[PDB]
Amino acid sequence: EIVMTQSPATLSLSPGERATLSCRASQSVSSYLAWYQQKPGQAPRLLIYDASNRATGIPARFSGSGSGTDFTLTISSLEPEDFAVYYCQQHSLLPRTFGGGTKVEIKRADAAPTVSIFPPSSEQLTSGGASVVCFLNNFYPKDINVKWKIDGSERQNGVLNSWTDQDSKDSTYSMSSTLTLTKDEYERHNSYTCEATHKTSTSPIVKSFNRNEC
Amino acid sequence: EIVMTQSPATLSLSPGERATLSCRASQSVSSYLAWYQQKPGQAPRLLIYDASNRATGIPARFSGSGSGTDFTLTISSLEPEDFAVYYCQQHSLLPRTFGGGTKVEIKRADAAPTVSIFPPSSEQLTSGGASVVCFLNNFYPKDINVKWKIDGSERQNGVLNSWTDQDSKDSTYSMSSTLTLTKDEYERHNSYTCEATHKTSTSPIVKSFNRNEC
Amino acid sequence: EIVMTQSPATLSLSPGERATLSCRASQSVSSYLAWYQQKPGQAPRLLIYDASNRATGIPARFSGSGSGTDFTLTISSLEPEDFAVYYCQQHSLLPRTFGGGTKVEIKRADAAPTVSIFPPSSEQLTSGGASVVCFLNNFYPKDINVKWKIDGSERQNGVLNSWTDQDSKDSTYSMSSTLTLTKDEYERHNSYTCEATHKTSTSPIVKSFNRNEC
Amino acid sequence: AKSRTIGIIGAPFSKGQPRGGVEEGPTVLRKAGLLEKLKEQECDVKDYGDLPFADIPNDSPFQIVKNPRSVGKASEQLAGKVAEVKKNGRISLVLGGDHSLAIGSISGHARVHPDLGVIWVDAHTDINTPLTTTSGNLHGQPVSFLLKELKGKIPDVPGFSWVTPCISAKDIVYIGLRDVDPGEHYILKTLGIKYFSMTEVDRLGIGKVMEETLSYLLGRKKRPIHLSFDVDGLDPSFTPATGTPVVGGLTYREGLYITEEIYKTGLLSGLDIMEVNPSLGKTPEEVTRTVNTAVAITLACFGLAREGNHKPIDYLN
Amino acid sequence: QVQLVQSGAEVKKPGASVKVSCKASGYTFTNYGISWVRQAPGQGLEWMGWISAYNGNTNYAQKLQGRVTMTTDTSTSTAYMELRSLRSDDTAVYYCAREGAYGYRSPYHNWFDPWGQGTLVTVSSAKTTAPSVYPLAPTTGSSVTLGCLVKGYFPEPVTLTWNSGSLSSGVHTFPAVLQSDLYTLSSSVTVTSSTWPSQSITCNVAHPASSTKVDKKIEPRGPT
Amino acid sequence: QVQLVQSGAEVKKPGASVKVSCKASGYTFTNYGISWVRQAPGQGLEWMGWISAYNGNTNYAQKLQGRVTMTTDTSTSTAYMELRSLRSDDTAVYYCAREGAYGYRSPYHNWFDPWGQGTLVTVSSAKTTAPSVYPLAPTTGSSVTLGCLVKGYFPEPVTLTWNSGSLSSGVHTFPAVLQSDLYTLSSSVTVTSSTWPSQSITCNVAHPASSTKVDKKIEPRGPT
Ligand SMILES: [Mn+2]
Ligand SMILES: [Mn+2]
Repeated sequence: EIVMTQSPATLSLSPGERATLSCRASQSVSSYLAWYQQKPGQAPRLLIYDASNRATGIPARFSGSGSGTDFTLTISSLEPEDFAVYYCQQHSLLPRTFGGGTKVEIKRADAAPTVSIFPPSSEQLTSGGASVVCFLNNFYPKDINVKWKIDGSERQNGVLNSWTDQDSKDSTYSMSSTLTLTKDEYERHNSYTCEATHKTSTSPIVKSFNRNEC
Repeated sequence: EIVMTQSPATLSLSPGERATLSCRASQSVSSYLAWYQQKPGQAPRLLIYDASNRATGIPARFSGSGSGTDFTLTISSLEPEDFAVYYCQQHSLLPRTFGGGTKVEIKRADAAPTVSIFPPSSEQLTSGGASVVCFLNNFYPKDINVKWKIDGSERQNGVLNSWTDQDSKDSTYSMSSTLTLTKDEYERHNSYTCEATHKTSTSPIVKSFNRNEC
Repeated sequence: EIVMTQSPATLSLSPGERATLSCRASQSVSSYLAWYQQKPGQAPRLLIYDASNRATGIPARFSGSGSGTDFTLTISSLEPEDFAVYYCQQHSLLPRTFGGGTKVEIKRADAAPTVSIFPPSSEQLTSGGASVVCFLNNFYPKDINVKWKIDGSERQNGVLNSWTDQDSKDSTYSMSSTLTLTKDEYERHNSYTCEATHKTSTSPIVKSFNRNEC
Repeated sequence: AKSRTIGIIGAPFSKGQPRGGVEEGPTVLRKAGLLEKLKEQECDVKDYGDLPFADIPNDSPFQIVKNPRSVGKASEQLAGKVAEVKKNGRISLVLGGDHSLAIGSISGHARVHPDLGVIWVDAHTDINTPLTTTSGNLHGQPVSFLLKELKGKIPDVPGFSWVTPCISAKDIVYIGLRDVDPGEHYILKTLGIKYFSMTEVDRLGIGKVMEETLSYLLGRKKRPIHLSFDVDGLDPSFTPATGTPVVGGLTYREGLYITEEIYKTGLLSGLDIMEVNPSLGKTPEEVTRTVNTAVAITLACFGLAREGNHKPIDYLN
Repeated sequence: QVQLVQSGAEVKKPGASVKVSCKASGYTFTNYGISWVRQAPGQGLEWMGWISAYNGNTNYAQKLQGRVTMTTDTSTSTAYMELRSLRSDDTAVYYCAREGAYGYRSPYHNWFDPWGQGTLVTVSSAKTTAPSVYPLAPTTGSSVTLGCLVKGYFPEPVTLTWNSGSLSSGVHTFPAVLQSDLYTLSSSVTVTSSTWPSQSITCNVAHPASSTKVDKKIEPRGPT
Repeated sequence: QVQLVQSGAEVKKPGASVKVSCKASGYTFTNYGISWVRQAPGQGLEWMGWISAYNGNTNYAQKLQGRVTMTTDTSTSTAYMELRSLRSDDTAVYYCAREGAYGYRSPYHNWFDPWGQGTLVTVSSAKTTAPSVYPLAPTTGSSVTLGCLVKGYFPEPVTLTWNSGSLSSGVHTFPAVLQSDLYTLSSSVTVTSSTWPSQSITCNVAHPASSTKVDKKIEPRGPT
């Protein structure tokens, strides 16, 4: 099961210069592997066929090299349509393993998240649930951890974090701190807190509300 | 002490086809043993007398064979009154040992346990005890382990598990996680947890309560 | 899977006379099995090759017999270097099962355990754990059960018992009642008890301490 | 050319044999690409479609023979279609199905060439009669309807009114018999049918066997050859996905060989691939081996020879 | 050009399989060979079997031998892959691609050059259900976002638009997560400030596999 | 017909024994032979001694030689079994049955064909006591069961009926378990839904060995 290791896990480079990527083998694949262009929810189309040589509908800038253990994927003329999770994939040993993921983001000026926290509705309370979700918005780069608290004492098993891709226009990111509770647990407490933490956030961004305040 | 080993330990077969059972000897008993019908709390009545030949009030379907080391108990026309712990028993060597147990259950569609957890009463707290028991209900097959925790840290020496037979009508099973504590140990902690685990339960079913919540 | 049963499970005989051991088959192995000398953490070297005949580097005293169901391992000139877990092993049926274990101890005058009980450190309490272990020491024979109590109410799921071999010089035995708790469970109680029970102990040896006593 | 000019007739019919599932016979052989695996060498392939098999609902049994009229209607329909594709000048590739279809497959072949020969490569002779079988399954009675030396002795079982016995007992060679019920071997010995069972196969060697088989059929006179080929006649190590597997069959090598000798006469004029059943493989790998076997058998019939096949141009260019 | 049109996104319980249609065109078929690769989301990828279209060479992978079946249909250039004894680890996108036939008449190829568009297969025995939308949307911050929660739908996916999609800046609409109870859960954010009390904003939910639509009008409750 | 009327269910501390009456009838006595077998609940069974009624052949078992005594009383076809140095491992149902006399005038028999009804013997030194009933019975589930707990009774058994037994569907009434303090503990379930606030349901407890009865009226406390 030769493990193929992609040394750039993530990548964020502006429309511009070379975006040389790395993929390593645990054996000698020896010029027998390829490169792919998995756009989100699409066909992971071939970039480079046999460690080189640029297959059949490739634009201009997708040279690469190898032969035979640690290979290269050069994106010289970056062309911002190419922002996709890239994959090397060894071939000439069974079973035919893959790389890990080479998310090519957009490099831009680090955006700060706009963070606030939101209750369950009375329409929800007539159904009998509690879903207190904080909503994080327009930041760069991806990494935020959000903590919850039962009036000061932390929460899990409802808490879910889910991120989109990078935006087309302002090129930002995404998270809801999707948390679900019960109506009984809702009514026993007021001060519900959302503690964001981004690289732009020097202090951890806390936004809160009491129950029966809004 | 020839050990008689019953190769089907448990059995769960629908009202229907053959229910051939196995009993093995450590020596040559040589056509000198019998078969029994121990209903729960009843008389373990004879099925098959001397490795064959169907004694004296046997219905129609209780053939069996042997002679002389590893014997058979065939239940060809299964007849769902016959759901009992079965025993082979060698005879012609002293001392006259028995088999292990051949619990013939009902084969049905695997039922999921209904699980929740229950405190000590104030009537108990006026007596000075603590008995926090979780109550598991209507499942198939038998095997559930239930864990307890002192607000997150596990419990024994009160914890007792006790199972009934299979039900007559819906044909399900049984457990209380019978746990006993002290009133002092009760009052020092709140979040009392019951973690069920059944085959139908893909996730271990956790049901909890705080003290002074209910 | 012919089960090979060793009739002496344990053995404790002084440097001296014959130490005839027994190994039985569930079929007729018929002079087709061997005898071994598994010292602790060593190579289970061959003693007797084909139910007899004393292989190739055997000292003087390792005769044995069989042919063909219940076999003998005679240690006539006992020689106290030979204190090892012994194994018969059938061979000429697949799969090739083994015996159970024939721990040849030292026979001596029954030693009484020296028993006392020990708290968690403040260095542990700065780490946040509780490990209350009782320490049992220099006894013969092996068998001691140690009970714990939460100021009078018994304990498990931390409690671990672990024994060494018999000592070289004074030829004694070993146990810690390795119990682990939490710092919170530590601070809620004082009188921590260790109840030893050895054959030499006519009364069960209780040693205790309060928290904040030592 | 003359050979490798193919008319394919798929015939998904089952009611001669009891194990239902052989009606995915032509479907699996076509989805294994028998058509395109012919088309590398000079195979004039013309698919004529599958034959419709209507369902007689009251196909009432005979004394022992069961589902008779569906078999007889299917074989009459196939006799018309085989006569059609032999008037097309092609080699009739008739693949089913079961040996019940081989009645019309030999009959319509005899409607054009009345003096052919039958190489019935099968584990069994399949020459039980309606009277002296004990099954009554018509996947083992095609040959008894077809021999003129058995006329006046075959019952008028319904569906078989059109049946004219058309081949002579001295004009048929069994190759690879390995399980015969007693009635069939009395017929085999009394008619003086030449046969090479797995005894005689191993005795002469498979090559001297095919040598004497061609010396028996074609040694007198050049005449059309109708290889009707069962896939249980090979050993069930290669085709376990058949209706009646009997151990001890021909090796897959020798099955391909028998087909290649029939090709290198240049006189192949009719081909049957029967008893393929994808429903009876215990694994799909068994089915895969069985179907790839039968496909490559059919390839080596029409001149996918193991020596090589070519197109006559220079290839150093 | 050289493509693979796959078919099609389908969910199965643990039971029968998904024979994935992998239709080929453009390139001449049986001059090459089609393989298969699973991808669980948020994971790596495992190739899982390759057939030569030349002659039926099965050649499966490790841990599923066995579980996989792969045939050709080379009348039409499609190839197929079923499965057997399905399992909730196989919640994976199944891609087919062209490794080239490793026979004798087939050109040198190592490199997967058609790639098909994928096949969303999650092996879950849950029931296809409507979602359950659970927001609120109105305590000193000038930045006030909002959003909804989407609870308990099956299967994937939902669609979340905001003021019927007209509110677009700040829209971030989220991939789900599979429950312990084998259902799916999602949400989405939008942004206002504290200075927008007159922005009545709805999440406009539609789960088309249940064909259910919720347009959740959201309002705070009484303060002071 | 051929029977064995036994007598009788009795508990002893670790002290003196239970001479179990094993009365025979139907078949001619001293033409056969009666044995004995223990059964702890939830366990297998161990035969523990066989006498021939023909001539006093004692023939006991392993691990109790010693502990067992077995005689005949063949005026009346009864046979007896005492014990000695009793112990809390002997919390077992004692059955007697007819192995046939293995003498010389006695017919071929290997097979235990009378079986007696049993004898509930638990070797416990606890005191015979009343139970202590500890329920409640009224937080979003539509299915709401109920039940009681039964604490600290000795010996076996209690009887648990529900609305004096009139509530019968959902009744599941439970075998006990022996404490660390040598007492016994049980419970029982019933079923309502969340839609039954007007179902006043009592467990109706009776421990006849203490002759004590509790009919526990159960009520929830104040919500909100
Ligand atoms: Mn056959
Ligand atoms: Mn046949």
